[PDB]
Amino acid sequence: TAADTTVKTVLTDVTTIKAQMAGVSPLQVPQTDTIANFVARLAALEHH
Amino acid sequence: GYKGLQVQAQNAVTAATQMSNAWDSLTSDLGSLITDLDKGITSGDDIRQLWL
Amino acid sequence: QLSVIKEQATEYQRLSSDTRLVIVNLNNNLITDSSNFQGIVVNLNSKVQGDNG
Amino acid sequence: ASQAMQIQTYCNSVKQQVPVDFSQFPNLKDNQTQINQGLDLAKGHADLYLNTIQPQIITNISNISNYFALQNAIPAVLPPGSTKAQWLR
Amino acid sequence: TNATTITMDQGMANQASQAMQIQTYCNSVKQQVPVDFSQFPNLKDNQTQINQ
Repeated sequence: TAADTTVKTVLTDVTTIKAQMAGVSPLQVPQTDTIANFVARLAALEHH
Repeated sequence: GYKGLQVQAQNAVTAATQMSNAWDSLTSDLGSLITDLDKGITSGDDIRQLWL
Repeated sequence: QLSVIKEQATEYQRLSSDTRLVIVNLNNNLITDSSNFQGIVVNLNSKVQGDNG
Repeated sequence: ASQAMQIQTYCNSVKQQVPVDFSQFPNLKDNQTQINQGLDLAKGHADLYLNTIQPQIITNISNISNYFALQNAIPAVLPPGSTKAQWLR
Repeated sequence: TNATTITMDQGMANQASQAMQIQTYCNSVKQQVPVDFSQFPNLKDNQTQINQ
């Protein structure tokens, strides 16, 4: 009877692990600098 | 203002690239359908049924 | 019936490929306009940076 | 965002970095060495998760899940039609 | 064999995710703008090389 209850628990543990392991993480588009912005931050350190 | 039009245009590009992807998927899937109908027609019994 | 379907599908596969080919021109147009604008911005910035000097 | 997705993000992010050339900055000579080894090493680790570990982990839980989906209970009393001998089996 | 199905899943999943990565980078490489050094004769030849 305790065994039957433990199986129930074991299925719990499994759906947990299944939730951890699902999905296909989508593309992340970074934000690197354009030329306008690189020249500015540089013009920034030099004139102040 | 032209930094604004560039961002709009970049977006349009992504949007158009996603259109390409979708249409490719259709082309390819129609590809599978053509194969399968072709194999089904030129087969028999259980094997025609598989393909179809 | 099955042959008529396989032919219809064959025509639509061709239509889908043509469509995608139209979409390469579209992507290339958008890409060009974008590149143009980036260049517009970049050179205006050079002009402003020289003027601030 | 699942745990596997979190790790995928990390793997996908690192695999896209580009080793640095600081050849124009002798002050950063050693920084170039540190960055490029640390990165090369993490690319290795990332590939491992993506082509080996995550598939093992998913595989292993499939087999586990598949069994207990069917053996989803324990007969605590002699089922109708069995013997003692064959219940214990 | 689950391992086989999952291997197929993971293979596919990896290749598609990278495809979206390279596709996006390729769009960005195509929007890249060329150099112009036509104010510096010294540099005519580097322009044509860079742009090629």
